[PDB]
Amino acid sequence: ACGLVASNLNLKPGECLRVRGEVAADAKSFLLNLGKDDNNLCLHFNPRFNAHGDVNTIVCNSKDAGAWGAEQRESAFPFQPGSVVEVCISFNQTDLTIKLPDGYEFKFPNRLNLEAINYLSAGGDFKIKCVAFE
Amino acid sequence: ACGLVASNLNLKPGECLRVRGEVAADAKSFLLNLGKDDNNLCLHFNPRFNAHGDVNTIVCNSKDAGAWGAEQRESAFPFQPGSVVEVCISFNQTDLTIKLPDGYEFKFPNRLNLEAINYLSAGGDFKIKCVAFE
Ligand SMILES: CC(=O)N[C@@H]1[C@@H](O)[C@H](O[C@@H]2O[C@H](CO[C@H]3O[C@H](CO)[C@@H](O)[C@H](O)[C@@H]3O[C@@H]3O[C@H](CO)[C@@H](O[C@@H]4O[C@H](CO)[C@H](O)[C@H](O)[C@H]4O)[C@H](O)[C@H]3NC(C)=O)[C@@H](O)[C@H](O[C@H]3O[C@H](CO)[C@@H](O)[C@H](O)[C@@H]3O[C@@H]3O[C@H](CO)[C@@H](O[C@@H]4O[C@H](CO)[C@H](O)[C@H](O)[C@H]4O)[C@H](O)[C@H]3NC(C)=O)[C@@H]2O)[C@@H](CO)O[C@H]1O
Repeated sequence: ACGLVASNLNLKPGECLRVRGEVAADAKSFLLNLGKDDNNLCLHFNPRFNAHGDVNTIVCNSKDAGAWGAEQRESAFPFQPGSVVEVCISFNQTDLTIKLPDGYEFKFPNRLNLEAINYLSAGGDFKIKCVAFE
Repeated sequence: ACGLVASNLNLKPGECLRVRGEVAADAKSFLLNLGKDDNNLCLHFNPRFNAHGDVNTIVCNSKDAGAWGAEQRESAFPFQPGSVVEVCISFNQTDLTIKLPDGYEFKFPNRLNLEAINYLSAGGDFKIKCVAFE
């Protein structure tokens, strides 16, 4: 990943992840990956401003052994190019719970059945300024 | 013990790296390694509480191709076992500056003449709570 890569995390259920970054003034999409490794992701958080045929929509997906899963699209989109953004991801057993800047909160099933998150990578037109564990 | 291993950081001169975390209640010692990789560190910040022939003394050192270098010690030790501490690290072509929790601030020569810091690694009796770029 050509963005931050944090490994050996050992994040456990009941633990929260807070990621604050800065959206590029000319963003077309950015992402946050989480899981065991780049090929086994419990969550691929991809807000596409305008990329891969999407406009102002969030695409969530999983990846099991390199194979992408069935996408889950969200319409809530409180993101603007050129601004500082903060998302928060809660790890639970059966699913994850994502909280956007506007207060919206949604879920993504823990399809892989992970009981600990070890990998995290940032990508796209977005630069991380703070990663906090809690 | 080994915690978060952050790769792909792109810390440039003048940019501040701020780490906040918790020291174990019975901490022998804890460390922070920054550099290009595990065998090429420009700063091995290692506050020793009671270990390696050291008591309440901060030990810093570089590490080129695995070979350690001349150690350097600091008598200032604002670390209380079992507490959330924080340090800041910025650099220039001649040396790094480490700011401790009580305002104390010292330097360590940039022996490797690094142009950017792409690696970070926590270790010891230290649980990282937050990593910020400023
Ligand atoms: C009387 C008295 O106590 N006087 C003290 C001195 O003892 C004291 O010196 C320190 O002593 C330490 C203990 O040495 C013994 O233990 C180690 C293992 O822990 C053994 O390896 C070593 O051989 C010693 O063994 C002991 O030998 C004696 C003699 O044989 C035995 O006693 C005899 O026993 C028989 C019965 O069998 C009989 O009774 C005899 O009468 C009796 O004499 C004893 O039993 C035996 N014990 C054991 C368990 O075997 C030393 O460890 C310490 O050494 C460090 O400091 C000196 C300088 O002060 C250095 O020269 C030395 O190389 C070493 O440096 C440290 O190296 C490490 C690793 O390289 C560094 O750590 C690394 O740092 C990196 C960052 O830079 C990374 O962080 C990395 O992770 C990390 O690992 C470390 O920073 C270095 N530190 C320094 C300062 O350089 C020292 O000699 C002194 C000082 O306290 O005070 C006197 O008053």
